[PDB]
Amino acid sequence: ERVLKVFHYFENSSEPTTWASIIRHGDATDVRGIIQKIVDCHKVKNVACYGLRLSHLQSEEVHWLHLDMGVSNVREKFELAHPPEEWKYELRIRYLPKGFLNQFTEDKPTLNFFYQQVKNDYMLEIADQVDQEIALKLGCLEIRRSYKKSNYEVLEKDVGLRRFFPKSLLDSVAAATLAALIQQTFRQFANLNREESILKFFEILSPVYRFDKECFKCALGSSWIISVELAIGPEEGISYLTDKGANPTHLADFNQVQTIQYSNSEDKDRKGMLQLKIAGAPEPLTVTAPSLTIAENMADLIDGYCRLVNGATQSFIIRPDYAEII
Repeated sequence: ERVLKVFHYFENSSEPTTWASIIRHGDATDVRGIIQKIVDCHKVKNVACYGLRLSHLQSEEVHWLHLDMGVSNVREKFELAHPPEEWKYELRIRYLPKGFLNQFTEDKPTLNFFYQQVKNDYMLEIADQVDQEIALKLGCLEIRRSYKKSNYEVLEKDVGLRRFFPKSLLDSVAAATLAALIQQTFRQFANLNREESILKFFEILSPVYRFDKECFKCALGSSWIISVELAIGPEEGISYLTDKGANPTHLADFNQVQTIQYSNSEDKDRKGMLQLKIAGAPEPLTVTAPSLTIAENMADLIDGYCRLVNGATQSFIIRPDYAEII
């Protein structure tokens, strides 16, 4: 047999970075299998929001693995390129329900998985470059949820304030001001249960960090190709941004998607074509991605919402078994 290490975001009260699961598969087991086996352990309801992303520790390229793919195969293919240690597999939420948050409230593990997941990308992307008042509050919402000076001393010596706050904040604020700041911030969130916390966490982040969509610089049209930035998400579905400051312009709700079809661009250039039949409209929507990988990642993303919006486990892509947890 063969084994696979999968990182995820289910809180197992250890070090945040090292939450993973180790699961055995076979020549037959697919991606849908692996994912499910994991989400079942944690009694997840919103099963269809999870996807499996393969990131290369050495570079930026990410490959989102489609559900009906063989683990042995996909695993094999990428090992011809690079050795097993250089790759990393992570379970993530990628396909958000129309009213996701409100919906996650009824599925705790997924609420928390999403909380941990986002918070992580936050500490990794915008924490250091956003308003102090925003950093504070967020940081404090973690401590609050996760849990006099006789308590603050333990935070810096024994716990480490770096876990909750960006070092851009920590070196720009004196220790006493922060102790004072916390108490007063932590004050107004002082009667919010873990749930109201988490929500409040997002309430505060969303107007500054966009985590309810994914954007893709790519081009539209078939005969006259125009460069844009697609915006796939649950509110807008499929849209293009004029200014990042202006709201996205709509193109299609996922329920209109009839088929998703992808190839390379017919020439030496390895740009990626992605063509979608959309109900009611005559001419298909033709996306040209910088590369086939970027195309795969969009097709995946789009397909995911269709499987979600409609209740179907089967895929919209036109295309030319035992998992054990240990």
